[PDB]
Formats: sequence, structure tokens, C-alpha cells
Amino acid sequence: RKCNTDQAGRPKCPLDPYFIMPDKCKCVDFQTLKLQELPDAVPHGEMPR
Amino acid sequence: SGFDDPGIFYSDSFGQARKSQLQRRFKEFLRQYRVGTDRTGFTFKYRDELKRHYNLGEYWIEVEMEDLASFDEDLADYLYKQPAEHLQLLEEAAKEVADEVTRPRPSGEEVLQDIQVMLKSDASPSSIRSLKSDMMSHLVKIPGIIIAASAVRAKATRISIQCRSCRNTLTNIAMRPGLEGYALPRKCNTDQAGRPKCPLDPYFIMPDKCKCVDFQTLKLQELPDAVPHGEMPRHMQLYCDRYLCDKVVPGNRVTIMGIYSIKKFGLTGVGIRSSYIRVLGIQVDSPQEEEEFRRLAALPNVYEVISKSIAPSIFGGTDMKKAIACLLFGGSRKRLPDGLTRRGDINLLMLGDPGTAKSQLLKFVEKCSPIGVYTSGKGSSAAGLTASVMRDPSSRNFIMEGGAMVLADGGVVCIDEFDKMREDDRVAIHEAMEQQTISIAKAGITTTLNSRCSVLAAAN
Amino acid sequence: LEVRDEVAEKCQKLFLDFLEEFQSSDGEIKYLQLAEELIRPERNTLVVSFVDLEQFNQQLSTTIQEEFYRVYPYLCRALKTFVKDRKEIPLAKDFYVAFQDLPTRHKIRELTSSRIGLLTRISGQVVRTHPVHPELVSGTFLCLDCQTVIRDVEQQFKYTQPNICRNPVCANRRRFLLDTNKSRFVDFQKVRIQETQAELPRGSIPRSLEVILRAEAVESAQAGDKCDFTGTLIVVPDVSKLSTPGARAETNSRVSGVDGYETEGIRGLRALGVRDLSYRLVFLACCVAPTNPRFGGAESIKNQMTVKEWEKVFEMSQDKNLYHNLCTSLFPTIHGNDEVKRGVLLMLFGGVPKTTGEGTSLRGDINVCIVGDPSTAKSQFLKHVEEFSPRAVYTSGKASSAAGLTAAVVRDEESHEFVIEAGALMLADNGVCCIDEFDKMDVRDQVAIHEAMEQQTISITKAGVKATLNARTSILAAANPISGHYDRSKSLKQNINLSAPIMSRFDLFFILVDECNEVTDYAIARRIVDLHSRIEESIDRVYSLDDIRRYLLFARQFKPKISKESEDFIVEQYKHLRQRDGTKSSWRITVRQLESMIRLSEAMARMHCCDEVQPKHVKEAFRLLNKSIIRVETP
Amino acid sequence: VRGTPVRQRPDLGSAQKGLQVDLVIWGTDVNVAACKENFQRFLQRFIDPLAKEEENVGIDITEPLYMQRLGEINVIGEPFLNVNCEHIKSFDKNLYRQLISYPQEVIPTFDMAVNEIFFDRYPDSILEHQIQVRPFNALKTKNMRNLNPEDIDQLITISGMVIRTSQLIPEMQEAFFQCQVCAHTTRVEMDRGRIAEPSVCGRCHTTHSMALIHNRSLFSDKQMIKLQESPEDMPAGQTPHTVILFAHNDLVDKVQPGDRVNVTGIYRAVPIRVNPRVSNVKSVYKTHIDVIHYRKTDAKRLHGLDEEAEQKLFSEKRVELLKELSRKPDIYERLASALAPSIYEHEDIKKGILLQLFGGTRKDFSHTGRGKFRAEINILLCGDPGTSKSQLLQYVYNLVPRGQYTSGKGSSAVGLTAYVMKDPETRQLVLQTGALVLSDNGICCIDEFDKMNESTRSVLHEVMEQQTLSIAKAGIICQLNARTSVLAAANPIESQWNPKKTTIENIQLPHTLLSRFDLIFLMLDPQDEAYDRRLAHHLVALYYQLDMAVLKDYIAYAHSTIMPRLSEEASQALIEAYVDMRKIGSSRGMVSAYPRQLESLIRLAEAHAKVRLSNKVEAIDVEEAKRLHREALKQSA
DNA sequence: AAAAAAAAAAAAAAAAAAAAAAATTTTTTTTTTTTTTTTTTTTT
Ligand SMILES: Nc1ncnc2c1ncn2[C@@H]1O[C@H](COP(=O)(O)OP(=O)(O)O)[C@@H](O)[C@H]1O
Ligand SMILES: Nc1ncnc2c1ncn2[C@@H]1O[C@H](COP(=O)(O)OP(=O)(O)O)[C@@H](O)[C@H]1O
Ligand SMILES: [Mg+2]
Ligand SMILES: [Mg+2]
Ligand SMILES: [Zn+2]
Ligand SMILES: [Zn+2]
Ligand SMILES: [Zn+2]
Repeated sequence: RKCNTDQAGRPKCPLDPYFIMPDKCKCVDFQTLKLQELPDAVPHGEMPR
Repeated sequence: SGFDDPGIFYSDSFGQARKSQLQRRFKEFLRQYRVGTDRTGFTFKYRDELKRHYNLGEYWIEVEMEDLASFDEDLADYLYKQPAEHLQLLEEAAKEVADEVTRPRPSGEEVLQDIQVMLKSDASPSSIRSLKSDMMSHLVKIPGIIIAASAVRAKATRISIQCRSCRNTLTNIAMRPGLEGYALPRKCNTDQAGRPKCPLDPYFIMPDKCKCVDFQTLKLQELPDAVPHGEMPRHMQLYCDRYLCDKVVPGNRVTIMGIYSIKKFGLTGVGIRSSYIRVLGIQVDSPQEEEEFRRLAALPNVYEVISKSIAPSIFGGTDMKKAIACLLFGGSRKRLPDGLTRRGDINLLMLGDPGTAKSQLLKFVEKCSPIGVYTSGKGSSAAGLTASVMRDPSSRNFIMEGGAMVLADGGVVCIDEFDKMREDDRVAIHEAMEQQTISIAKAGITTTLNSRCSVLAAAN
Repeated sequence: LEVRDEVAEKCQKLFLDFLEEFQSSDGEIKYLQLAEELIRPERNTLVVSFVDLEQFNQQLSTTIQEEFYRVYPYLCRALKTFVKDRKEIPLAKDFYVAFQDLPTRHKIRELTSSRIGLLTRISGQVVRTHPVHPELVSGTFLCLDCQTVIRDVEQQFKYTQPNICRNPVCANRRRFLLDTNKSRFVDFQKVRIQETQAELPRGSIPRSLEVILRAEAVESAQAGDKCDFTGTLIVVPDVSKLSTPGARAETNSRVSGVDGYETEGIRGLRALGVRDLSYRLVFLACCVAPTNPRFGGAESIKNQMTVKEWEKVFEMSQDKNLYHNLCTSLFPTIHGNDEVKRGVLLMLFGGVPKTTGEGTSLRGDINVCIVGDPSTAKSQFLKHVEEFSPRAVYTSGKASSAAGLTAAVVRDEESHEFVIEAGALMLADNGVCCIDEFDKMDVRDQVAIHEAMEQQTISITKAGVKATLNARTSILAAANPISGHYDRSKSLKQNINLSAPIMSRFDLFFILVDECNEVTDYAIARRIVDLHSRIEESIDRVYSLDDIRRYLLFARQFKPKISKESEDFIVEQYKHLRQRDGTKSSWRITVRQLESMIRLSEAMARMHCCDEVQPKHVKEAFRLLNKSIIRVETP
Repeated sequence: VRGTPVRQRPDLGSAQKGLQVDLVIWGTDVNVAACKENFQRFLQRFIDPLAKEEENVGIDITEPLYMQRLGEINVIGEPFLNVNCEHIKSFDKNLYRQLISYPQEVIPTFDMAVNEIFFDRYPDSILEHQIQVRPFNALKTKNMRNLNPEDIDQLITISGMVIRTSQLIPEMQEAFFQCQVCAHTTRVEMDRGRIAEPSVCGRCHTTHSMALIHNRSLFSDKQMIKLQESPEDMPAGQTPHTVILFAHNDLVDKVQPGDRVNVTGIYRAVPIRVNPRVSNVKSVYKTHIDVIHYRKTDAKRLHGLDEEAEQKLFSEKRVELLKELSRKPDIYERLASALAPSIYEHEDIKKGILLQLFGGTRKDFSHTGRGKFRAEINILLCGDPGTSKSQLLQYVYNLVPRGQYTSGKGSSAVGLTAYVMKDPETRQLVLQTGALVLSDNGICCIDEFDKMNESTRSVLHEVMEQQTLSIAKAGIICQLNARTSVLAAANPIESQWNPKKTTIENIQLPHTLLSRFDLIFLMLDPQDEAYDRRLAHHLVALYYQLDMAVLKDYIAYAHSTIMPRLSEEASQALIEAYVDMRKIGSSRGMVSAYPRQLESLIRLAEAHAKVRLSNKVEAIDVEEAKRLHREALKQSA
């Protein structure tokens, strides 16, 4: 929320000063799967969880 | 197409009188106050005043409350009851009428400066004891003696502030006059689409682009005669502004007209707000004359009439009158190409029995000279006979205490009891009476103060 | 200093006098006797008659009719005094006053703005009814800048926060937290009604408006009814109804904007409190009655019967020849077609639905089909049934997509719930649906009504709501033969193009051949021309339409047995019917025809309001089926 | 002024400041005093020179015209004075320019003038509010697409067809505020479209204690009328164009869909907010009209149902002229020849169309139980694409009020009955009606009826049978009215009436639908040589080229006054006629008779009775019905 | 070969997810200016 320098100048850094540096982020692969209950596992009248 | 934002435009107005009409009636007062009788020939006093002052580069005028009431009674009542904003209207009227009278001004002064409309009344003053709460924010008139006058510091009437991110400006905000503060805005209004906004407190006060005017914080004190028997004198601050600065000095006895007020610095002895008087007006307690004096030169018995008239009540001593007239006129100074100074003052001494009118004659000469100081040989009460330089502890400025010899420069010092004076004073006057320059070389600095007085000395 | 509404308080005084001093013809204070019943729970309104108002005091009556909105809470508090003084009710309970029997009447086209805020009554067909909810009337709030509670702020048909915090040195207009327990609500149902078919202008869609039903007049309306409503026309605030700027409120304070905060744009509008004022008419029904009431009020309905109508239906039941009398009364216009008359009458009476121990829902309704050559009064019979009965919905062929045919879905515009909009089968529930051009229904929906006929129920699961809607309606179908003309040398299943299961489900089938026989032709011509020349007379319905309609409603609740002798006759006669089947009929005989015959025997017992189906009924039912089923005529 | 308040005028719009400039109102030269006196001068002096007693009904012509209008106002009690912009133009031009160019102020000056004259006369009458002038018949704006923005906030007259009318929209007028501390009340009139809320009580002085109470504030009406312009000058390749009208207070609901109107109103251009919620507005401005006057009178069309219902519509001399026309011997043929002069000698066809225009006797049936009964006539015109059946349908569509036109499979059942659409103006799923419902109480002219696929032909059965219509869908579940008369134009199979095919197969329409119809004219080609020559001379004369007014008056009077009832002679004639029709109908090659054809004979007898203004249907009527129903279908041949 | 029925396509309308957008002064610290007091050094 607040820059931590104590040396930004005679004035201070504004409120919420940080912008994410996109290039300097090291990232990974991720995947949102939609797993559905096993059809033989589902009880008779219910619906697949 | 959406890359610009051209400004708004508006037009002149086509079609309890409103403040704009009070502005109009102040404009009428200035433009039409006719003072000169039809027998005496007429003149528009304030139109001529604005013209002359604005040409000179004075930017102020002096409007009498009596004239205001005579031309328009309701305006006078309005200024007495609610001076502040109605004074603002009056200043705007002075600006506009100034523009009218000097509309085709030459180049180099194209901008129209503001005008300070000082006001002076003739109503007898109230008393500092009588400045109770009910008389507050109404124009009050007060006598007093100033005792301390601070230095003229620059205070801002209109400012501009830049945004730290977008670098756009809020040019020419108006600072409310007085000792009135101003909280900065906390949002950059300049919104740009599809972009993150400027930060929370974006604004920094651009110092290059402001309008600033002087101001002086004086201290006024109850008139010592006006104080009751058992009572300490009352005091009041004053806030002199833009041409009331340096119009007075400490020690001067003055009458003021101003708005009894309060210091407005935020909502930060419960409920008390330190108070002052935003002073509007100050008073301090020809060819005809030149022709009279030329005739007086032309007279045969100018010597005799002056001699008689300087001691009309002092019996005898006609020769004494002669010599003292010669003194009061004084000789003449010369500064040859050698680089030296030749004294022009005439110095007289009266070594007399304790009966004659020595001290009375001195009192006459101090009254009758323009710049006259009557001092003993040991100075006067809390007032030295000769200047003294001091180095301040805190600011290490040179505080010069001025005595008789320097206060009364180009005039007469009546040194009563010349036969008793301190040795340091004696050694000072030894050269202050033939060089007229008192030299003081303290651990700080060398100075050669100018004591160009004439010594009328009285002793037993 | 609590300024008083002088006229409203005088109205409170005079109406309190009316309540406590108006006495019936018998001499007792009728509204004291009615206010006796508000002590009970689940009851918070009196029903005061506007004619009584007029008789007691014309001045107060005209004042209420002209200033109904302003006086309404005052009349409610007058009732509160009138009941609290006598009985020891809970102090917090609120009360209401319901007007009826109002002399004047208006129309949904007549409900103009000048009628705002003053009493008015209209008629309408209740399209749909949203669920019951608690609605906030008087709210208690808490200001979140000084924690002072602001008490009893009124809700003007919108969630209203207090206009400014009651504390003088706190100008909170934004941050308020509702204190739910301290606030008081009113039970509330929103319903949609539309213009009655009689009142349509030329080329005009039926307008529809929303009617709010406050406490105790809340479930009285129902979808499909024909209800008169009485109450105020109010205006409920709307917002963002138009894309063009319109009338907008704003404070009259002359504030300006300082530099850097200038009251412009969004900041400016929020500062001045600008808000559009877009409204919409929303009727506020104070009371609701059927527009054509059945009664002035089997054992419960019998108690509801007045003495005159009770003896009328009694002598109706005791009447013999009621059979042909009902035929004539239902169909004075028709000539001949006695088999169709009989079948449709029995259809109106219906059979007895039953259900097995296992859970098989035996059908009780009896569906009829009229098939014949063109211009043989088929659509006329369906129109007669429509115009006669209540809960008699009508539709024709390809004029009804399936969603409106059976059921649709909408989301509650107020809450999260969903309103299951009622289709033709639902509106015909426990009644009749007259389907015309039945043969020309798409498969997609003819299967839907087939499901309705099999199960008496349709379960809709669509667009985020599931429900199992009941529809016990009976179907009267009209079916044009293939080629336009019926062919007696072919079987019925190849004359028409219904699905085999649909044809199986159909209980009765009538064949109307347009043969050219001139004695009959003279009869028909004389009949219809007589009708046209003498419209108003030339009808001799021996029992009025209201009389027989009441008789149907009263007869419906009698459920016949089947005695052992009648059962013996049933089985032997079905055996004889199979012997006939064993030449050949145009549509073969199965066990479904046994089912049809027993249901029609039940419906004849229902016509005579018996508790036992007798051989008379069985014989007549068999005769009906035997004459319905015809021999295919090969040359 | 007799203590009679001047009423709010929402039509003129939000009032302006009314600033005065010394050279009138700012930017507009009107000279309110000059306008008021000029309008008084017009209102006394004007005597219409070239007018007609037929036009001005019940008005002494030589006597002061608009003062007699004021007298009608006094006796009736309707404070509306319908002034004619052409009268104003004829009397003086500059006043008319003032009215056309600056209506927004020129109207209240006229109302002030008219009230001055009104209580100069009649200082004892009672009126519910002051008199409101309503100008009309401006210079007809031929093509509204040609309206520049230099014509914004002027007065215009357009002609169109009302397609939609919204529900009532309230309009705040007197914001009634109540303090929530001391319950002090106040009222703020609509200042300039805004409600300056009081912001401080006037009795306890608390700030922002005053809440607006909605349903104690008085309101007005407003209704959005969606109209499509039917200009008389269509440029090249310009599609037609809907337009939005706003009708205020008493003008609400006085025009129903399908009604062709001449609407006179002030043009308006309004901003449109970019989103529903934001306050930015597009620099492009949508426009609409605020409506002062409805006028449902046009020379080329018959009197609408409103003019039928009104009583004081024909002078005594005009009704007597109608009576003696009824006494004329051959009035049936006179009117038949009067219909469609540009078509040659189709006397039977034009007699049928005439009977259709007359209709029959709309018979009440409510307590009979029979349900609604079609009292109208349906006609089919069967022929190859050489005859002029399309010409007849075009002519009847032009000539009728509440006409609608369809051709072939350029339609559908959904767009014929109704559909659900998001209105662009309110963002609401409103319901819209199709052609059959639009032409509710008039004529639907269907062309190329054979090429009408089964879905969009099966809906016509409902209309022709019941006069009702059902739309049971997810949109709404209701039952609209559609009491139209169908004028169908069909073609035989393979576009030619070949001889070696009976009539029903050559037509090839469903037999039930042909039963629905009430007359079926087979325009075979007569090969006759003299007919050929007369037709040829007729068309070439059509190149080298009764009154519509008397026709309209006779038809409208017949509708208004005389509803025939059967006579016993006619009933016996009808029974005999139908049994004879069935007896000839043994041969089913022709279109066999039905009880529906008996009903058709009933209706045609009633139509002949109305042609005679009979009030009693007689054997002459029934015999003409038989003869027409035989010559149509050509059952002799 | 043309009509009827069914399937697919095109286009408008609605429901939820997740990324964007907007609002937004007051109290404490502490340096600097000023005054005051005790002492030592210097002068009478
Ligand atoms: N020669 C004189 N003429 C007039 N008044 C005199 C004279 N001598 C003394 N006095 C009076 O005596 C008083 C003392 O005068 P002052 O000049 O003070 O005497 P000194 O000069 O001796 O002190 C004064 O009030 C004055 O009026
Ligand atoms: N037996 C009859 N009795 C009375 N009216 C009849 C009879 N047969 C036919 N009609 C007349 O025929 C008209 C149309 O019959 P309708 O049933 O609508 O034909 P469809 O069965 O093709 O719809 C009815 O309005 C009715 O007056
Ligand atoms: Mg002395
Ligand atoms: Mg039918
Ligand atoms: Zn910025
Ligand atoms: Zn608060
Ligand atoms: Zn109040």
C-alpha cells in the first residue's frame, strides 16, 4: 500500500504507488479442470456431483 | 475526435438588490460623486483620484465613509454592518472605474492591477474596552498606540497548484483574505479515460505562478490616557495589507478602522479563536505657502519679525533671539573635492544663572524647529543621547538604538544641562559636533552613523 | 409542532362514528360485530361496505372517494381505536379497511393520471401472481456516523432511507443500517392483470398493469380468474426507464463549487442530489371480488348456497328429463347432433379420478373428439363450451406454441425466485380445454398434451426452475379429416392423422358426416334464420346459464360408487361390445373402451348427483359408445 | 379570466425564462401584445369565403366562424378550440409565420387572446379550465426525412399509420413535499422540467427534512405513439420509417393502432444518454414529435368508426340528399359503378366489394351463448396473372380506412399475429401486432393467396371464423380481437385456368377455407369480341385522360343509422334459397353449398338492405344475394 | 416434380466471472524564534 524508502525525497511517495512489473514475473502453467463424479459411482436417483 | 476538451464559453448578461447591483451602485458612487460646488466648479473626486494614482502606480484610493453615506445611505449602512464582501464589491468597482478612466493606457501595463480602497471616517472612535463580542465582523473604529510592527512577509492572494502525475494546473484560485488558510484539494479532477487515476493527494503549490502581496502583523495598545486607573493596557493584533504596510511604525499614535475578526486556520479555552482587526484604514495623530514665504523673504524687517516672533513671551534677550534665529536656520554645509565634510550646523551655548528662561527657551526651540529633540546631558527617560549598535543573540542582526543625536538628524538637539553628561557621551559628541558622524566599530561591524544636528546647549 | 391534517382527522372522527354507530336493518351494529373478528390472528382487515358509507353519511363518502390516499392511514388508525377500545389486541398489530360495492366503475383505459390517489374500481383477468413476501412499510434505521437510531420512516413503494440524520450536527444522508427487528412489514403480493376482452379498442393489444395486494387481500386473486379490484391508483417510482433525459428533482439550495471540487459531472450530480422522476401506474387493490360472483356468500358448498339457489338445484336434481333439458339449455342454437350434445354434457360433468395402491393415477376426465365434414358446428360446439363454463380455455391448432400452451418461466423481478407462468392446460385445470384443428397440432406439442392426458400433470424444468405442475383438465378436440371430408369406406385412424397413442387416449369420438338430406336441411335453415331474425328471443334454455353453471359446480363434488349389479351389467355389456367388434367398425374396440364406458357411467351418475352408478346409467353410456362407434361402409 | 385557472401545457414543453429583448422574446420576433391583438382580430373578422356548408356543419357561415365555434364550446363544455393554420395563413401571413416558427410561446399568447374573447362573450359559463387552442393543417411536410435541423422545435403536420401506443406514462407536475419532523407541507410546481426540492422546512427550519410524497403530487398523462410515415413523395430507394409521437393529457388513447391519422405537432430533438445510468449524452440527437392535434379526416378514405359514432356529422340538407339518393331506383348499380372508375365493367365484382364495404348488421349475441358472430363479408378473387385482381386489392387497400396489405409468402403467422420485441426507446419487451390485428375493424387485402404456406395460411381460419385471434406463447397468453374482412386474390394451379379441370382442383385451396369465404369470383377471360373492344378502348382512354364525397357520406350514414333486421318474407326466401343451393350442390365438382353459405346469404341480404337504407331485409335483398352468389362461382356454367 | 416436415443457422436476449473503477482529512511532531536566568568577565 505504501512505498518503503524513507528517501523518496523531501516529500513522500503517494498512496498505492506500486505497479506490477509484468516482464519480471516468473510464472508457471495452470489449468482449471472440471472433474465430474464417476458415472457408475453416482447413486440411482441423484445427479453427478 | 475525443482527443480534445475545448473550454466553456458564455455571454454578457442581457436581461435586497443583488451583490452585482451593489457592485453597480459602488461603480456609480465612484463615477458620479461630484464634490465641487457649481459656484466652486465641479469635479469627480474619486474618478480623478483613481486616474492620478493609477497613472502614478499607486493602485489605491481613500474613500470617505461620509461621502459614501451622502451619495448612498444604504451603501454606508451595508459597509458598517457587513464590511467584508461589500468591501470586495467596492474594490472590484474601483478596478472597473480605473479601467474606464485609463482605458487607452500605453503598452507595458496592459494587465489591470487590483485596487485597494482604503476607507476613512470621521465618526468618533469606539474604545478597545468597548470591543465586546457583539461588535464583531462589523467595521469598528479604534484609537491606540502601536508598539511592535513585524516585517513585511509575502502572503498569497491567488495561487496555482500542479498535479504530480498528470502535470495539469488549477490556475488562479483565490485565497480568502485575512488570516484565512486554505486546504488543498485531494483529487485530481482531470479524468483521462482508460487510464489509472492520479494519486490521492496529487497537488503541489507551484510557487512560480502565484499572486502575492505584503502583510504586516502589528501590535496595537490601549491609549495610556484612555486606560483606567487600576488596569493593564489592552492590546490587539492588526493585519495590515498591501499598502497599510509601512504606513505606520511602532510608537506612533493612530486611529484605525477595520473588521473585528478571528484567525481562520482550520477547525484544529474551548471555542476561543484568537482575534485581530483586519485594518482597512489608518490615521496617524503649496504654491500659496511658497508665495507667502517668498514675500517673507522680500520683507525689509524679516530679521526683526522672526527675532520678535521666536521669543514673543520671553522678556529681553533680543540678542539671544537673534542668535537663536541664526541657529534655527543654521549655516550651510560644504564638501570640497578633498573628500572631507564641513559642518554647517550652528552651535550655541547658554551659561546662565538658574533664573533666566533657559529651559523655557529650549522648549520653544524644540517646538519651533521641524526636527527638534529636547534632551538632558544624561539622555531622556529610556532614550540615549547617542546611538548604540548591538549584536543580537538570536538573529545576530545589528539592532541600533537611536539617541537624540541620530533621531534628530538635520534638526536641533536642545541639550539641557550640558555641564553634566557621561564621559562616553562626551567623547562621542566631541566628533559628533564637528564631523556630524558618530563612528561605532563593534565586534560585529564598523558603522559611521549620521548625526547632522545642531546643538543648543544650556548649563549653569 | 406536529401540524395536523384537518380534513383527514375529521374523516377519522366521522368514520369512527360510522363504525361505532351504523347499524344494520336488524338494528345491531354490524361493524362492531365484524370488528369482533379482528381479534383473531391471521386477520387484520375489516371489510366496510361503501354503500353503508354512503347511506350513513354522503359527505364523508364523497370525501373518502375524493381523498382516499390521504385518509387511508387515518381510517386505519380509526379502526385501531375502534377495536383496541373494546378488545385487548396486541398493541403492535396494524389494521386495514377494505371497500366494496362501490357505485361507480371505470376501465383500465379510464385509469388516467387524474384518478391518482383517489378510490377507483376496475375489472380484469389476473394474468399471473408473484409469490407472497414481507414488504417493509415503516423502517427503523441507524446512522453509521453517530449511531443514533432514526425511528419510523415511511416507505413510498421503494426502499427509502431517512432523508437526513436526525442529529442536527451530523448530516449523514448515505450511511444508514436498517435495524430489521425494530422495523415493521406488511404482507404483500404483486399480481399482473390485463384488460377484459369486452373492453378492447380497435386494433389494440390488451393493456396490462400491475396490482399490489397488501395484507389479507393477498392470495385472494388467482391466475385466470375474472376479478373486480377496488382501491387507489398510486405511482411507484421508476428509474432508468428511458434513454432520454426527463424530469429530475434537485435541491433548491444555491450552492456552487470551489476550485478543484467544482460541482460538475458525476460529482456535481451527486452533490446536488439529482435524480430522475420516472413513474409508472401501479394499481393498489384495496379489495378484490369475482367480477361475476357465483353465490352471495358437498356440505360446505351446500351451506354456502342461499335458500333460493339451494331449492332451485334441488328441484333440478329431482327433475326427470333433466338430460334433454340440459342438452337444450347448453345448445339451444344447435339442431340435431344429439350425440355430440350428450357427450359434451357428460364431459362437462366429468368422471371420478382414482388412483391405485401402487400409485398409478387412473384417469377420471373424459376427452371428446368431434370429427366431420366442414361446416358441421364442430368449432361451434367448442365455442359453446368456452362461452358457457368457467375454467374453459380455448385454443385452435397452430395458434399456440408449446410454452404458452402448457407452461412458461420468468424470474421474479423483485426477488430471486421464479414465477411459473400458467399455460392453457393450467388455466383449464380441473375444467375444459377446447382444442380446435386438433389434427393440425405439431408433433412437438401434441406429444405435450398427450403427456398431460396420460399423467394429468406436466413437470417443467427450464431456464433455472423445476416444478411439477398439476393439470387435471379434460380435452374437447375438433379434428378435420384428411382430404377435408370424412370417408366412411376407410377406418378412422386413416381418415384422421392423430398419433395412435393420442387416439387411444381420446375417450369419445363422434363422426359428423355432412350428408345432403333435405328435411334436415330445411330444419337447419329454419333454425339459424329464426335465430338471426329473432336474436334475443327464440332461445328457450329451460334452465338459465347461471342456473346450470351453479348446478355443475354443486354436482361436481359428488363421487359415485359402482354397485355390484351395475358392475355385472358393465362387464356383460362390454362383452357384448367385443362381440360387436368380432363387418368391422371404423375404430376397433379394446379395453380402453371399457375404461371409457365406466367413466361415462360415472359421469352420468355425476349428472344426476347420485352416490351409485346404476344400470340406467350403464345402459345409456353403452348406447352412447355404440352409436359413437360406426361400421365402416365399403360399397 | 373568471377565476378559471390556466391549465398546465405539457405539450409546449418545459417553459423557458421568457426573456425580453429590446430591438420581443430573445432570439424570436413575436411581439406578444402584437400577436395577441392580431389573433383576436383574426378570431372575429375571419369569414371563410370559399368554404362549404358540407364542411362547416351546424355553423352559420356568414356569422363569425370562430365565434360560433366558441359558442359550440360554451354549450358543450370542452375547452378545446381547433384552429386551422390554413385559415390563419389566408387571413394573414406574418401571424402564420409566427405560429410555424415559434409555437412554444405563440400558443399561450393565442390561449390568452381566446380567453379574452371568451369572457368578453359569455361571462357566466362554467369551464373545467381555460381554453386551449390547437392549430392544425399546417403546410403538409411531404417527406419527414427532409426535415433539416433548421426546422427543430417548429410546428409540423404529418400523415401516417398508428402502429403502437404505449401504456400511460405519468408526468410530475406539483411535487408535494412533507417534512418528516413537523409534517409541514408544501407544493413546488414543475419549474422548468425540474423540481427544486425545498431543502429546508418553512416551519421548524430543519435542513433536508422535506421528503417528496409521490402519490400526493398531481400528475398528467403522456403516451408514446409509434407511427410510420406514409408520405406523398418517396425518393429513390428510401425505406419507410417509423417515428415517435408523444400525446399529452386529453389526447391520450384517442388514436388506436391501425388508424391512419394526420398528426399536427411540434418537432423535438432530445439528447440520448449513452448508458441508462451515466449522464453523458451522444452528440447525435434523436428526434420525435409532441402532438397537439389528431385529425382522422381524409377525402380519399371512408369515415372511420369514430366519425360513424359521432352524431353531428351531416347537415340537414346532406342527410336529406342521402334520403333521396336512397329513393333513387338504381342506387345499387350507381354506387357499384362509382367504385373504382379506372377498372372496366366488373359490375358483379364491384357490387360484391360494395357489399363488403357496407358490411352487415353487427348482431349482439352475448346471452345467446352462440359466441361472437362474423357480420362481415369475405371475398376471394380467383384468376390467372392477367386479370386485375391485384389492381382491385390495391385500390381497396388505398380506399379503405384500416386497410392492411399482404402478398404471397412475404409474411408468416408470427408476424401476422404478434411478436415480442425490445423497444429501442424504453428497453422493454413490448408486444407488437401484425397485419391481421392492425386491420382490426377494417379490411385485410391478401394477394397471391395460393402461395401461402400452411403455417401462415392456417391462421386465417381463426380470423375468418371467429373474429377473434389467439397468441398463446411465452410472450403473453391472451386473446386479441381481429374483426377484419378478408379480400383475397388467388391464382389457379400452374398460373392458368385450363379448361380440362374442375373448379375446385383448378383453384386448389382447402375446401374448409373455401367454405369460410362468402363470395368467390372466378375472373375467367370472356372471349367476347365486343367486350374485348370496349376494354381496349377503356384502357387507351385511361391513358389519354358518383362522387367520392357522396359515396363516403352514404356509406357512413348507412353504418351510423340503419342496422337491418330480417323480414319474414326474407327469412322464407333465405330458407328456400339455401335448400335450392344444396340441391344444385349434389354435383360436387363445383364448390358445394354449406350452412356457412347460408350465413353468407344472410350477410349479403343485410348488405343490400344497407345499400337501400332498408332497415328491413326483404325478398328483393335475398334474391339479389342469391343471384350474386350464383354469378359469382358461375354455377350456371 | 412440388409440398410438407424437420434440422440447422442466424440473431437477439439473459446470467454469471472476473477484472476495473471510485472515494479520500486530521492529528501529532519538532524546528525555530523568542524570551529569561545565572554566571563570569570586565569596567567604573
Ligand atoms: N526671562 C524670563 N521671561 C519670562 N519668564 C521667565 C523668565 N525667567 C524665568 N521665567 C519663568 O520661570 C520659569 C522657569 O523657566 P526656565 O527656563 O525653566 O528657567 P531655567 O532656564 O533657569 O531653568 C518658567 O515658568 C518661566 O515662565
Ligand atoms: N346442425 C347445425 N345447427 C346449427 N348451426 C349449424 C349446424 N351446422 C352448421 N351450422 C352453422 O355452421 C356454422 C359454422 O360451423 P363450424 O362448426 O364453425 O364449421 P367448422 O366445423 O368447419 O369450424 C356455425 O356458425 C353454425 O351456425
Ligand atoms: Mg533648566
Ligand atoms: Mg372450425
Ligand atoms: Zn492529475
Ligand atoms: Zn448521524
Ligand atoms: Zn418541518
